[PDB]
Amino acid sequence: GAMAPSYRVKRMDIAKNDEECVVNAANPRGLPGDGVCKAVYKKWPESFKNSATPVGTAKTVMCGTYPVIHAVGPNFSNYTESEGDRELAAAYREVAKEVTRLGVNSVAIPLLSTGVYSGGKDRLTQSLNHLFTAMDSTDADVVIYCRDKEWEKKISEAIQMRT
Ligand SMILES: COc1ccc(C(=O)NCC(N)=O)cc1
Ligand SMILES: COc1ccc(C(=O)NCC(N)=O)cc1
Ligand SMILES: [Cl-]
Repeated sequence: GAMAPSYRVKRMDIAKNDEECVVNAANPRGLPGDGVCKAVYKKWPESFKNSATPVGTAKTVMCGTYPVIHAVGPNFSNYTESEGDRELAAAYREVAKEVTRLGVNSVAIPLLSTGVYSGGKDRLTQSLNHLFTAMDSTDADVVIYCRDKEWEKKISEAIQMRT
């Protein structure tokens, strides 16, 4: 584990992370996709061998020795608010289990069920709170990667608020 487990946020490409493993904002089918998923495919294409996994789950595939944890958040276009919220919480709980199993001291993580899986709603607070609920009991350093200036500030404030 990290000596003093922390949360940090950066606004940059998660494919250029400085952590011991990465979480992909994957689709259920292991397709290259667009956005974060496509950046992850371009950087670690070998990690998309049998990466397909259902909504609300996480499936780790090695690229060399670098673990890619494919986490499938619900697409709120398709899910009800109630069912989508349940599946989004579940995906993050599966990420925490994989991060623990891998024995890593750090993980790069994007906010799941945002952007094209958001159903046209700002889900920063909903997604980040489910991330915290799952990761708080882990001792990995967590580095959250985002792609929005207003989000970077809010995530940073939310981290600093808990101390
Ligand atoms: C390729 O990774 C990234 C990483 C971050 C961004 C981003 O912050 N866009 C919004 C802005 N430029 O205000 C875009 C792409
Ligand atoms: C009002 O609807 C939305 C819908 C989606 C977003 C969103 O996820 N932004 C961050 C990103 N990285 O794409 C923000 C607002
Ligand atoms: Cl997404």
